Formats: sequence, C-alpha cells, structure tokens
Amino acid sequence: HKSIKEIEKEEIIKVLKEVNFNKKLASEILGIPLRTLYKRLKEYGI
Amino acid sequence: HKSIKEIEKEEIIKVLKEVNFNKKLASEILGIPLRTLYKRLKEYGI
Repeated sequence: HKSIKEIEKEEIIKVLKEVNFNKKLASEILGIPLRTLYKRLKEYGI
Repeated sequence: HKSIKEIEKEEIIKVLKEVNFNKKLASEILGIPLRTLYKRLKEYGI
C-alpha cells in the first residue's frame, strides 16, 4: 500500500523522467513551485 | 582575502541572522529567488 508521501514521490520522479530532469518544466507540470521541487528532491536525497 | 563565494556566503548568513532565519524575507532582502536561497543553503550544508 502506498502512503501519501510515496504517491507524491512516485509522481515527482515520473514527471522528472518524462521531461529529462528539466526541473522547471517538471515543477510546472506537477503544479508546485520550483523551490518546493528543490526541497522534495533534497529530502529524497536525489 | 575573501573570494566571491565567501562574500556571497557571508552576506546570505548575515541577512538570515537579521531576520531570524525567515527564508522568504531573507530572499527578498538578498534580491534572489527563494529557490536560489534554498540551493545555496543546501550547498553550504546549513
């Protein structure tokens, strides 16, 4: 079973893959500010 | 002698102290986007 955290992580990484890790584009697709994407990736250790 | 990197680091940390580590306010005072402040602090290990 996937937690909320896992569901978010999976979508963030999926979108980053789709746009070849262009963070700006990924943030726009995810609907989150670029600063928030940075924060998530730091937390994930990625 | 202080490098460009050191001068930037010292000002970032000085401003953060002045506003009690309110990052949003610090970013506005420093003239940099909040995402950039996040990136700098991560690089500094702070």
